[PDB]
Amino acid sequence: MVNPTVFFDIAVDGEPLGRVSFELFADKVPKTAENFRALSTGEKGFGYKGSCFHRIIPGFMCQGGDFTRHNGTGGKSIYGEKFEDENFILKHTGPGILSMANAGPNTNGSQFFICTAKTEWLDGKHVVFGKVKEGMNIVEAMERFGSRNGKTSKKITIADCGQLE
Ligand SMILES: CCCN(Cc1ccc(N)cc1)C(=O)NCC(=O)OCC
Repeated sequence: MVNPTVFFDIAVDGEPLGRVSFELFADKVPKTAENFRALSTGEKGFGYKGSCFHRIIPGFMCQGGDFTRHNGTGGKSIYGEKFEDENFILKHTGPGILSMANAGPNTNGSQFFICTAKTEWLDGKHVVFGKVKEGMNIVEAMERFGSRNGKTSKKITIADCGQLE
């Protein structure tokens, strides 16, 4: 019944910054929520722990989840390399929205982004599946290490991640 919660412990050039937690909307997008949850716990033997936010654009979003190529060209889901767009019920309404990155229709893997602005033009193209619950202040701190082209000025990593009770 209850939507699961996951956390990321963020580091900046290896130095701890803080925690971001997310509510995953399993009630509306169970398949997509389950992929992110499982990648966050690492229970399939692969996932987000140790990966980086490779693209951060202030006033837009923070993108991560590429644990196979580390640069925005890789990643894989718990269902295989790719899976379908589950639905587009939820919209990109503002800062804190958690949504899947993709390379065309039905190409979800492991890459995701956290919005730092309303990104309405992505509605119906990227599957929204969660939101920041606590630590939007930490997301805003991460965002300051981005740039217009997305290259980060320090290495922004998920030092630890998992599921909260
Ligand atoms: C041709 C670029 C596709 N990629 C990289 C990507 C590669 C594989 C997967 N599974 C997801 C994204 C993208 O990052 N596309 C843009 C995007 O998703 O932005 C969200 C705000």
